[PDB]
Amino acid sequence: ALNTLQTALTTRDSFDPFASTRTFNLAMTDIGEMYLMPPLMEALAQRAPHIQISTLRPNAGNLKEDMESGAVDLALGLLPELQTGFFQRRLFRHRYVCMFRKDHPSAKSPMSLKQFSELEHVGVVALNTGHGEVDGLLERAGIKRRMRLVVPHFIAIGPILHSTDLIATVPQRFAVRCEVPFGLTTSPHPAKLPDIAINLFWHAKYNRDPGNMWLRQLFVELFSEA
Amino acid sequence: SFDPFASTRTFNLAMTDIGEMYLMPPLMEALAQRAPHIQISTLRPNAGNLKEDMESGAVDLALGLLPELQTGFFQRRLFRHRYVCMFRKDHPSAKSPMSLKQFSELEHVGVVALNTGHGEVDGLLERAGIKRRMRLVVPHFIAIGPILHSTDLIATVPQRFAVRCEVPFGLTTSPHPAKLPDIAINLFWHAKYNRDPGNMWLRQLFVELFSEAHH
Amino acid sequence: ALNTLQTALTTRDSFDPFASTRTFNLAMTDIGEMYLMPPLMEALAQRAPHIQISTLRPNAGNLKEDMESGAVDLALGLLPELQTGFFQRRLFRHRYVCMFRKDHPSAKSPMSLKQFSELEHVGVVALNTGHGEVDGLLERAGIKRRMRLVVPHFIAIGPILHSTDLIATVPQRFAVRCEVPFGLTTSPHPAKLPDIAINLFWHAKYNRDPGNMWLRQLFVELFSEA
Amino acid sequence: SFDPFASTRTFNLAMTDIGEMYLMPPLMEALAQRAPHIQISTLRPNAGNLKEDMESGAVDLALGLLPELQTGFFQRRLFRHRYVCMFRKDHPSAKSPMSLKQFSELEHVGVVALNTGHGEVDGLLERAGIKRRMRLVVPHFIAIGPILHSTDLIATVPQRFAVRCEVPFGLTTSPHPAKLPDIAINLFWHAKYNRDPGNMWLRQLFVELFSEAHH
Repeated sequence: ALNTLQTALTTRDSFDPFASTRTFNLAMTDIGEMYLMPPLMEALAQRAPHIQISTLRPNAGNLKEDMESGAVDLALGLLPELQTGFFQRRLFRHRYVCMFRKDHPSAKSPMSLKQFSELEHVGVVALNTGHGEVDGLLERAGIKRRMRLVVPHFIAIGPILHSTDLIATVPQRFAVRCEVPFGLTTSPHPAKLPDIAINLFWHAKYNRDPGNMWLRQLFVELFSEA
Repeated sequence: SFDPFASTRTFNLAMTDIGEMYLMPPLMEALAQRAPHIQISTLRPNAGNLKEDMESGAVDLALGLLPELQTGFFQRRLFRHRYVCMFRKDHPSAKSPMSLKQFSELEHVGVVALNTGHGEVDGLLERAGIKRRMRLVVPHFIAIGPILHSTDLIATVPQRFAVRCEVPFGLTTSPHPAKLPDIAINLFWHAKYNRDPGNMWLRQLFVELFSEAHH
Repeated sequence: ALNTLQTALTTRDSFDPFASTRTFNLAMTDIGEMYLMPPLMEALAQRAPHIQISTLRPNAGNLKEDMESGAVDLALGLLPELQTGFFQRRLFRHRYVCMFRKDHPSAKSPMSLKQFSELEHVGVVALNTGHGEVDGLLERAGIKRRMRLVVPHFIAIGPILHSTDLIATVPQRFAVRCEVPFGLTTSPHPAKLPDIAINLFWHAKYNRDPGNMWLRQLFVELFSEA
Repeated sequence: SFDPFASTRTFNLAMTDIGEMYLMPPLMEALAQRAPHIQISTLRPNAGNLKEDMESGAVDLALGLLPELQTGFFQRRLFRHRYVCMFRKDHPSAKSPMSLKQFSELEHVGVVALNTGHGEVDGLLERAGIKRRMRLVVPHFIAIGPILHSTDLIATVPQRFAVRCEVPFGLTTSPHPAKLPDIAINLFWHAKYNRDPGNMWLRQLFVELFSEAHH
């Protein structure tokens, strides 16, 4: 509460997008990186040709403390531990679909729940993320899955589905980065899977930092559906 | 004894993100026919204590460079990673084979890949006086294909990564102008499981699918 | 594996429902108790007038070990820790609804998601149960709730909703025990809440115990929708 | 100072299942008008360490018998629990006032209510030689109303429980034929919060709503 006066009183660093050589450090998941980085870098080529971006996984060593010190500029995801002293803003929702190769011998769109339970699955653990709750949702709902393969993260899902008859449960923003490159298609998901709301987070200290405010607004501009 | 066509065993496999995307598609494709009822689970070597989980049988096999797996462990060479330079096929200026000059002039995406053979690349380029405009640094490889497709960035990447991304993301590669060492990729198992028939069978499958011995 | 021969070889205790004075010990949640005990006791009055029933909460001190020793006869719920050595059978599903008093000034059926977010809520923590996951589901989906009151368990929900304009998110099997007694009504739930599949569990040791088999079949008979 | 009509404070309240169903409906009804923006959270006293959580301010008030809350704690009597016998209104044979004879002949649902004032009832009846056919034993009170409505069982229950269930579940009560002691229900707070204006205001509300001092 007390430092909110010294936060306001301190003179704010100038930010000129055309000239800045600032490094911004951004926390996101492997899904965030996959989805957000290509359009973000594409926008930046034209808007801020000289800044540097560095990313990091949230689940790696005091995000809250690093955002408090200015070491990490922004974070995207659920991040329930970011409370007092943090602003947040909803950007968009993950909507879950079923993904499988284009010429799968039997998979249909719209897939039935019965077929979903007959087919073989790849699972992604995605520990401590919103995606990591999906397995429990399905189990608690008594929806059987033949879990042929389980991997910890998302990198190999495109290539795996391309080469096999496995099906996957993925956010639509993941599917979008995979469908054309890997010859994949999707179906609306037969199970009752709720959306995951993805937020942008910043520390109160950087609420009126011009560079921070500039990058945040670019994220809203590019990705907001809220 | 072990029966692949009837086995219901779960095999747990330690590999990096590159190993997962390179190894798992052909492995799973082979297993569809050869062991239709087994289950596969994988994990990163930098998760739990790998040595202890292999000694105990929690992790069946490890794949990668893995220099700490010494006493108690067997290993077998599968192949080498060779570094290439990758960029989108209609890049405005990037050429193949690329010069060290163009390499140091263009803009890069870097992958940190902490505690991995790839994690050494930054340091090696630096110690060689090879300068790089690091436009984007990411900790792992997942987003590299899509990022290169949408930008004029270039990446330093194993050839085995590139082969999974070239056609999907419309990219091409060049031999790498720097003198980056090749990285040996080995198959590792604990001595306690040297003669487990399940473990032996899986190892043989990895050798059959991936060993470049001849070749 | 080895004791499965001594399990089969041992002579099984006779069970005559009309004469048995056996105590059966049953593990269930406060929702299970509320829902299952009234019809179960009603059936037993007519079927087995002399047995005793005792219940207990699963989340209290080595259910798995107590079922292994025969101290607890059956368990109902999710109970993910009951694996090797346990049979299970799906009985029915919890389906989630919104519950509020009959003459609530503004609550409608079917309630909108927007209204759901405008109204004030009572929440039940229900730690380590399927119901305890509902709060996280709603939060991760970015569905705002004004949490006016939070209680740990279900007992007071009927009386609370009767006396206030609070709304609650509850299984329909809970609502059914509350609607008429407390003057309450329900709406289909505006959020995308998946069902919770409730199973009956027994240890392999008692798979062919006639008294155990008799009680299990009564649970299937009375409650199965599977 | 403390402003009830503008406060945004969360108050955390320890009470048993009976206290929650008896206390919370009129409390929340009073708060609708008197403090529309505060939040209430409750918990069972047999969760965490209550003493430590009250000393630290994590738990604002406790309600019940709570004999361990001694040094460091203030308390104030709110009312007494009197035991009654409860059964469905058209029970085939149960009478009010019930005899000890009929009581020991009928079938019972018991509530264990571990580590609670009610937890003493079984032992007291036993030591008095009052026999009971314990047809059903449950650990807590939630299902008692519905169970009594659907069966010919009878229950020994605080009158404050009965008042919440009589009309909803179509039950009636009888004075209890046994000599069960009344149970004092107190309001407890830690000495550190004796003069917290928020805490004082809530305490006064509890006294206003529930104290039977006169009465």
